[PDB]
Amino acid sequence: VRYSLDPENPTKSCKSRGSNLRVHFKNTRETAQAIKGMHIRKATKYLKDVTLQKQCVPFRRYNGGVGRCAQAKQWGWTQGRWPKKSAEFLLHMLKNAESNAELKGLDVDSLVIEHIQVNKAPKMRRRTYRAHGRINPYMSSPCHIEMILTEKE
Amino acid sequence: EVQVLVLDGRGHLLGRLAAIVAKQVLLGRKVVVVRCEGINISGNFYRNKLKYLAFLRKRMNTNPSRGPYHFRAPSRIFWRTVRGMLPHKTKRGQAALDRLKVFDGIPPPYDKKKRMVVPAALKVVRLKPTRKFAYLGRLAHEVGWKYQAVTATLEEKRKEKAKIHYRKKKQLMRLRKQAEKNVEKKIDKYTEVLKTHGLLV
Amino acid sequence: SHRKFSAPRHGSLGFLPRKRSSRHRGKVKSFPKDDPSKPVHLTAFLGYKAGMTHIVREVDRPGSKVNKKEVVEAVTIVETPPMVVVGIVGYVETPRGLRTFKTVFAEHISDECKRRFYKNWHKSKKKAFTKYCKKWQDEDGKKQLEKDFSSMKKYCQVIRVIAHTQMRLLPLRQKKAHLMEIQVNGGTVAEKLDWARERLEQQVPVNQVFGQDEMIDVIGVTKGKGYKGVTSRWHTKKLPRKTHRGLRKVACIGAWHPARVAFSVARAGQKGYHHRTEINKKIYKIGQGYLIKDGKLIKNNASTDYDLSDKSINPLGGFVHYGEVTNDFVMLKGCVVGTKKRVLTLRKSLLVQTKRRALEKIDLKFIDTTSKFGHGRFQTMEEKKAFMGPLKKDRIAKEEGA
RNA sequence: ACUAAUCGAACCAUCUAGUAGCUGGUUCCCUCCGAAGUUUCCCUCAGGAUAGCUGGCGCUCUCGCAGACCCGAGCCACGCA
RNA sequence: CUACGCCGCGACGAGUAGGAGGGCCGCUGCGGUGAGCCUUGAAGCCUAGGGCGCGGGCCCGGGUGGAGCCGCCGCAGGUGC
RNA sequence: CCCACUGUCCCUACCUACUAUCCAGCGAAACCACAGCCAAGGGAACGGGCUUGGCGGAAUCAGCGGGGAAAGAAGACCCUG
RNA sequence: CACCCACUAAUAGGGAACGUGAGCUGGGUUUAGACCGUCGUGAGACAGGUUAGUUUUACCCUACUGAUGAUGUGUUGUUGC
RNA sequence: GAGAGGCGGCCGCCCCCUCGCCCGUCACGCACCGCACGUUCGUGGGGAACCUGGCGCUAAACCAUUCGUAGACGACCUGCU
Ligand SMILES: [Mg+2]
Ligand SMILES: [Mg+2]
Ligand SMILES: [Mg+2]
Ligand SMILES: [Mg+2]
Ligand SMILES: [Mg+2]
Ligand SMILES: [Mg+2]
Ligand SMILES: [Mg+2]
Ligand SMILES: [Mg+2]
Ligand SMILES: [Mg+2]
Ligand SMILES: [Mg+2]
Ligand SMILES: [Mg+2]
Ligand SMILES: [Mg+2]
Ligand SMILES: [Mg+2]
Ligand SMILES: [Mg+2]
Ligand SMILES: [Mg+2]
Ligand SMILES: [Mg+2]
Ligand SMILES: [Mg+2]
Ligand SMILES: [Mg+2]
Ligand SMILES: [Mg+2]
Ligand SMILES: [Mg+2]
Ligand SMILES: [Mg+2]
Ligand SMILES: [Mg+2]
Ligand SMILES: [Mg+2]
Ligand SMILES: [Mg+2]
Repeated sequence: VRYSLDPENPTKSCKSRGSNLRVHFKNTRETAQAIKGMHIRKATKYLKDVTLQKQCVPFRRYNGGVGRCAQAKQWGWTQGRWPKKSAEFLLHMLKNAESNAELKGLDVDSLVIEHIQVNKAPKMRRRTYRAHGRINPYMSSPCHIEMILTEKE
Repeated sequence: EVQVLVLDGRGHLLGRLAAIVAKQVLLGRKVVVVRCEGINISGNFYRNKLKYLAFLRKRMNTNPSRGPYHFRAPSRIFWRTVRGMLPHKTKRGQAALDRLKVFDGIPPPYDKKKRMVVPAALKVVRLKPTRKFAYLGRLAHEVGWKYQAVTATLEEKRKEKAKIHYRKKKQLMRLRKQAEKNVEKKIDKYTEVLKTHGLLV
Repeated sequence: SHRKFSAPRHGSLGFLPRKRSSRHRGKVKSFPKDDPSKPVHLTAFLGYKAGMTHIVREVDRPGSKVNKKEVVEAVTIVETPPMVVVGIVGYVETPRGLRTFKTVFAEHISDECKRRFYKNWHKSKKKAFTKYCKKWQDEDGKKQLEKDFSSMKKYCQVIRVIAHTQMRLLPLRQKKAHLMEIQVNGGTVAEKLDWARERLEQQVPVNQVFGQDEMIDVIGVTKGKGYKGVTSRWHTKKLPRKTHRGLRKVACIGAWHPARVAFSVARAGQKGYHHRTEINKKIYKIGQGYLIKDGKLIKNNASTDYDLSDKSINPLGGFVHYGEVTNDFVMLKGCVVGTKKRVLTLRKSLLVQTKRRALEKIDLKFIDTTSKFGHGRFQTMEEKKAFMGPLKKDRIAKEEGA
């Protein structure tokens, strides 16, 4: 498969991927941007804290109607949320990437998420029923997620 | 010129001085105008007060906090007058506006510097002696300015210190003219050179 | 076209930023005009709204119906423990306003005052003013402090004192003290600096600032009411019952032109918690606070010369939502902005009091101390026990304990 | 009123690509020339025919062409405005 | 001196509706022609690559792609948004 | 019209359930030349853009009904055919 | 509009798309039902009377109301102008 | 010297040169062979990083928890050996 942003050296690097994952693209894009550049141990703790609503992700681009929170002040922002499904999907991808790191023989305590990217998957069509005998789409917005972790300490 | 042009605002007509200043800052020159309360405006005081009170009336009916900003300090009145002569909505006019600084009274950075004068904007030469005029300090004070009194006392203190400095300058020049008599025989060799070339009549 | 019938507008436009106050304490915003002929005195104080009660007094207003008659009047008790002076600020008059020339604090700043400088006193290492207090003892620093006082003596027009409340003497949860600048009036800058310097670290009671039956001004923040609609915020007319989208609204928010909504139209938003000043609040009493000479002296708080009853300003069962008033207090007349235990600024009146309503001596005949936690009907514990006699709880109390 | 969510004449298919002086649209470049809203007639007045204004294709002629270089050697084109 | 070529001199240059000319402008297919191009890489597509033309457009470099395509002389259109 | 009755009103207040609000999950539609601060001017005689001035400070949340001569329908009134 | 009662210091006159319907109401006007008078042969008509008659959408931009924030003084806090 | 002092002045000790100012004597310096951006403020401002000596310092903010003087959510008032 073709990753965007091939690593500067594919020997201190590990890759993880997921296609057609059933999480909201907008939520996962904000969550991925928060953990970008993080250490893998810091990111795992952070994504667990998002599930417990102890640290939020800052909704920076897709922030229409997103409410305010006190935990957005850790970042330089005002709006934040705690997307549980986006955090769990990225936690599984972090686990898969870490197991790939072990298979490549490089230690997992120096890994940093140097690349992460969320693309839009093909939408899945459902149906809703409206007032005057009308039908409107009820589409889902899945996403492809890819990541690259590199050793640096 | 590359230096900073400091102008004394006393006795200067408002728009006459503002026109000269506006062209100066457009030519890349830094201009400082001090004693903006000494600027005069042609026409009797009641006439000029009516002009500014009409300006106070012009405000945004929907939200006056967005409307015209009426600045009551004489420095800010002169600053806004110069702004009306610049293309202040372009980057060139904004840069020119940044080269101009205005002060009520004379602050300590400029009170020890010799102050220039624009003859083309002076009331003595640009106005007939029988015509009435108003003072920008009085006009501003009677329309909302809050610091006519404190600027008055600080200007008196500055003038007291300047008188002392001037009497030291007089004492120095008196000594220098006396010196030119004391060393007269060993100076006339260089004095005759000066006289034949116009300097030192 | 013109509206059919004339009607005054709802709500004053003099309070138009109808927003939550940026401050909780309430700043003075105007001190009384300084005249050097008067003696050196303070102009402000900090108190805490304890509660309300009512009094009985004899009116001495000639020509009125209530002349030589007894009236009752609501009063507000404001607990005012003595302030502690911890610093001096100098100000110099400039053509741009007053600007702080130099601030000199004192040694031994109290812990309660030092909590004001910390958002999190718990995790703090309490390092505030640790190096500043060291220059009050060395040689070069002490000489520098003298230079600061001399330059304040020759360049400053108005000086103020930083004073803080002793929050430890109050029954409140809060321990962090409230700092405030109080302008020193009545004298030359040298004289008021000499006065303010010898009051450093000293306690200034409310006795020295305010006097009996004078009109003062109370500055504070009103009770917050949250977001509110136009009928509660601006008291506009409620629309009829038949209205479709709702009746607690303003029907027209502007004409077609000027094609915008004006700032003068009543709209829904934050109500309450506004910074307000109220002038001409008379001081009916300055209480003495609890003392101990041989026993606990409590009588003088609410014992008028006509009552002669040993009781304090505290109602039966304590002030509701506040606690027990133990320090000095000021008994203002009428209502005062703010909730209970809200910090209030008391300021000398800017005006000149010449009317007969002012400068009228107040002689209290009775101070009500019934329970405000319901329909109280007894003034003291002793009166309640005497009226009702022994109860079952006391009957078994003497049985179990002999 | 109702006659399958259709009724002052249902629905389905065809005649049918019904007709429209009326509305909307009408697809590459450069060069040259370049208007009319006026006359007369029409159940003509939101349209046509007709003359006028426009472009294109020409045709019939006129002044002559000049001296290889250089060098004119009363009279000066049909006709038009 | 491709006489449908080349050269000289003088004056001129607005343009809707509209008319006309030129197009070595462009698309598709047929007849001839290029002892044309092409798996040592066609068409198509992408390109901060080099240019030509007043313009319609065109040529060339690089990448991708994987089997067909183009110039010139005529012919014919379901030929340009 | 009268009696009684009452929050229809003077003159509004408080309370309760469900919402709205914030969050986890899920997730549309209308509409959209470009867009979106004003005063005056002139202009298809009522500008978001143009002239002249006032000025202009990221990203947003809850409301709101002044504007967008807001959206919804090739005006059903009137006239023409 | 008018008129009258009553109080009052006075009960002045007007504009803002004859201000103000995604603010309301729908009494009037101004569809379809119906009655009367007049006109008309009739279908039907009447700035004649009368009665019953669906009032839709804001979550967009701005305006406004509130609410976080943002730029700069190294970070941060207190007191302040 | 406080108006925005962001500056200026006066002494005492020490070490240096009798030079630097004018008119003259005396020769020398890359004299780079006609040529531009030369000359200064200036050791300029701003950002990281390395080496080098001395003097020094050892903190807060936010989240989480709590408060309810606050509150749609943020924010705010608060407490925590
Ligand atoms: Mg929104
Ligand atoms: Mg439905
Ligand atoms: Mg259905
Ligand atoms: Mg009126
Ligand atoms: Mg008013
Ligand atoms: Mg209704
Ligand atoms: Mg009670
Ligand atoms: Mg057809
Ligand atoms: Mg006929
Ligand atoms: Mg037409
Ligand atoms: Mg042309
Ligand atoms: Mg076709
Ligand atoms: Mg406008
Ligand atoms: Mg139509
Ligand atoms: Mg129609
Ligand atoms: Mg109207
Ligand atoms: Mg409207
Ligand atoms: Mg409506
Ligand atoms: Mg009706
Ligand atoms: Mg009807
Ligand atoms: Mg009949
Ligand atoms: Mg009748
Ligand atoms: Mg009915
Ligand atoms: Mg919402």
